[PDB]
Amino acid sequence: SHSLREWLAFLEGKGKLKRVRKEVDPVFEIAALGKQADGICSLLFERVKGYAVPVVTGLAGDRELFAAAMSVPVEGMLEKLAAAVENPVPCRLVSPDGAPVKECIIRENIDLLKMLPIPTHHAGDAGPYITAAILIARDPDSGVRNVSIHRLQVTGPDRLGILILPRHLWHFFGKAERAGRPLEIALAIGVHPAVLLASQATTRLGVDELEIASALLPQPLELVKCETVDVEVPAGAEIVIEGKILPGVREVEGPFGEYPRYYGPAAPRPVVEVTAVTHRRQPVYHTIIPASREHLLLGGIAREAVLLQTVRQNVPTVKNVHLTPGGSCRYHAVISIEKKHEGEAKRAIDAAFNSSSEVKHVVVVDHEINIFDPEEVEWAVATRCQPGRDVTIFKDVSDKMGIDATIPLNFERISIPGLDKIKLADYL
Amino acid sequence: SHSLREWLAFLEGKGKLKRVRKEVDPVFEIAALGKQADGICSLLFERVKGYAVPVVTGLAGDRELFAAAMSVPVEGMLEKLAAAVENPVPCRLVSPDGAPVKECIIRENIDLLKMLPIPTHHAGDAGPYITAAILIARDPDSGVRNVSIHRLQVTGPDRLGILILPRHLWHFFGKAERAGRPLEIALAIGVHPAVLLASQATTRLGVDELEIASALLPQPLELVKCETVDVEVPAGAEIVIEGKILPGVREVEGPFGEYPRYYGPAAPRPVVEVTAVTHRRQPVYHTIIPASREHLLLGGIAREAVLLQTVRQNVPTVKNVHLTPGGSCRYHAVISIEKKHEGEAKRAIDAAFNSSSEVKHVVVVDHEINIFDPEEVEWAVATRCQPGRDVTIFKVSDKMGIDATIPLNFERISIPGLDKIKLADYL
Ligand SMILES: Cc1cc2c3c(c1C)C(C)(C)CC=[N+]3c1c([nH]c(=O)[nH]c1=O)N2C[C@H](O)[C@H](O)[C@H](O)COP(=O)(O)O
Ligand SMILES: Cc1cc2c3c(c1C)C(C)(C)CC=[N+]3c1c([nH]c(=O)[nH]c1=O)N2C[C@H](O)[C@H](O)[C@H](O)COP(=O)(O)O
Ligand SMILES: [Ca+2]
Ligand SMILES: [Ca+2]
Ligand SMILES: [K+]
Ligand SMILES: [K+]
Ligand SMILES: [Mn+2]
Ligand SMILES: [Mn+2]
Repeated sequence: SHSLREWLAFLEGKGKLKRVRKEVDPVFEIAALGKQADGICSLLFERVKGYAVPVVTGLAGDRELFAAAMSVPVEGMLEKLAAAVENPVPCRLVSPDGAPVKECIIRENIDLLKMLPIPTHHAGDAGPYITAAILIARDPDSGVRNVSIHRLQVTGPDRLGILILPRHLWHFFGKAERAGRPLEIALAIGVHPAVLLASQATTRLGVDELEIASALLPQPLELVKCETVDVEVPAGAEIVIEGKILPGVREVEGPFGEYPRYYGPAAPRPVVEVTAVTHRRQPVYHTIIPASREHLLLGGIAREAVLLQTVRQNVPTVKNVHLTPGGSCRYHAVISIEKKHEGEAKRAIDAAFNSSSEVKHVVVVDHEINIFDPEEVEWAVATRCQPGRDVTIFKDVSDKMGIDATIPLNFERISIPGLDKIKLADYL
Repeated sequence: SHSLREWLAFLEGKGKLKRVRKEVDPVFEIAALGKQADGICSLLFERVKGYAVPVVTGLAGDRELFAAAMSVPVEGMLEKLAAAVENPVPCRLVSPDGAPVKECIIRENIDLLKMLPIPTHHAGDAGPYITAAILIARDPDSGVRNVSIHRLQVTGPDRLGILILPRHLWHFFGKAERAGRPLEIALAIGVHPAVLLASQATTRLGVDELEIASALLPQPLELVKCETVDVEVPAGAEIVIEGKILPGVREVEGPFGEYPRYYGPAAPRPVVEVTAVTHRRQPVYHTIIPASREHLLLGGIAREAVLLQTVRQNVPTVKNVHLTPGGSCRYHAVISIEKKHEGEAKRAIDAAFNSSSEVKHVVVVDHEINIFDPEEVEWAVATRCQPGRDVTIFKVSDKMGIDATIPLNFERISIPGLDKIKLADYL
């Protein structure tokens, strides 16, 4: 119930899952074929050289599918996401007996690369990477639960290197290693997209992203206890890897192809020792190809929800916001307003820059411009921006720019009568 | 030989011409159906309500077809066009006997709307407009020949309103009206796309765009004398309308749906009296739908050729230029350079702004960015522009330059085998 498998069923019946029955190499070929499907359809690789386990990529690659994953029309997606962040819903603990992720359990002679078709994605990558695992951990002093997604380099049979940015997991790990103790974690792979989307919520220090996922789903998310660590994982996941981040240890992780289409450099980083693996009988392995639409939209939609709220606080006339793919759904923002007073553009711009330190470039347009169409936003810039009046620059870590491409308060688009009414097919 | 009719044959055998056998109204419906084919294929309307004459639109709607019209691959289009501008080739004057455009000649009781299926394109338009006529005229003092395309409002049986922007024809007409004389002109409709493309060259004051067209074609363009005016027109055109712009007369022309997807406002403007119409037996009438890909690329390609040359003068490391469709193939420029020294971005920007008054926004990127892909240019701006260092603003329109090149002293991620492996062969 609201598992990856049901999501794959939903995609199949919509003709947005295609299978690939011919054998593929997990080294580069999965990523290469996945890139050609980016944004059009999900691919299920039924034969991966060296493995009985299939690989799925591109579960959702456009805003219509993420809206479907949340049971909303596109129009309501951002508000539904912000409502889930504001009002989390408890998860239900469930028995391990009959939980699909407990069907097979491995505690000895663990070899991750032997069990799982973990791909190698881009040319410069140090080796195979796990890119779609939600990482569940608890604060070792306050006990609160956090979920985030981290790249994990497969460095041995039972060892992973992990990039941890200075956010919540880092805070937890900091506390474990001041006490000289490991931090217990669980990794879950093959979950519903709503759960992945929930793992990208940026919140204050103590809100459990699994509870956010619970609010987005039709029923509460069902959890089960791990075998070897005191952590909870989604009962319906495909695969769970249990382990611990080792105190003090630093090993070289990287380099790795990342979201902005550049390499993340190699450096000494924490290490996870894996103490168990559990999975469904005949699991599906999910990978996210870095810088794909799936990768960009996961974080993007979450950042857009926050951006809409921040901008709406200061500019109640805001109709919509979009973090463009060109900007890695992060650096570039387009904001539509139903403008009433001159001065609204500047306020929307100032608000976008407080949404996150990442936003670098902001364009503001009138409500009738479709901000999801780059050609129409460019047209609005071309015809409605006078740069001496309409451009502000922030100099001083990143420079930033704001562009007011709204019509001044005191421009009708040309059209052809009959164009909705008449179809070229009926005349040929 | 290198007529509109041969061009339509070339499009048919490439599956890029579709015929429309059902009757269509020239008022709005041609434009509406044409807009749905914009950029996919040319349409020949075989039955236009009220007329024996068919209408063709969208002769070329992409850079591949304009390259074919010039007998070049896309990669060489801009250089081939600039070479033709630099080295024009004389036209051949030819006898009126046997010239196809002389087959039928009308000198009396001329009613343009009765003879020709002249469309009404957009809702706000003042009436039917001729949008694909090349206008040939000579300087009444220096005698040099010019070609340009002007919208012509059909205002009576033998009368047209004309928008003339302050460029070469304006200069000529200025001189005719200080002498109190009309300016004799000819309008040709239904020509090969190379000729239309040549009419959009922006040159210094005395180079004959018909000679540019001659250089682009496989053999020199054949011209013939007009019946009632001292002007030359293409022998192979479908239709020629002869006449004169009247000295002093000003009548309201407009409004009209234009290139940037806004209405051009109504105002008092010059007027053409028509003194004759000649055509092929059973002519085809060509219309250009305003703001279509055909409209935008005709002007765009010509402005890109000139822009590449101007920028190359000061920045020999320039690889390519693109005027984006977002900017109406006019306002927004993307310039790729193989950068050697810091400072090349600023020089490319400063040169683009002197190329033409119209360019408003310039982005400079490294040679490996595909400048025809807006998402990849945006990505370059997102990752390689620091606006405190990389944005210059010039203060009629303000202008902005963006340097989105890598600073000199950033590898793009990639997947081995991606050219070699095809999704269709695996599913
Ligand atoms: C969706 C997604 C998010 C990644 C991510 C990727 C994906 C697909 C990759 C797997 C393909 C590779 C890089 N990732 C990392 C990352 N954060 C981090 O600290 N280390 C990472 O390696 N991020 C961002 C991180 O998951 C989010 O910013 C979290 O919301 C942080 O959560 P928190 O606020 O609870 O700490
Ligand atoms: C291709 C094209 C070019 C038009 C044009 C259109 C087309 C389809 C229209 C017909 C559909 C609507 C508006 N047009 C006009 C126009 N120039 C002008 O002075 N008045 C106009 O009405 N332009 C631009 C003009 O033809 C070019 O700038 C010439 O190169 C100017 O030539 P010149 O340098 O010899 O003066
Ligand atoms: Ca503005
Ligand atoms: Ca730069
Ligand atoms: K999170
Ligand atoms: K011209
Ligand atoms: Mn958190
Ligand atoms: Mn000229």
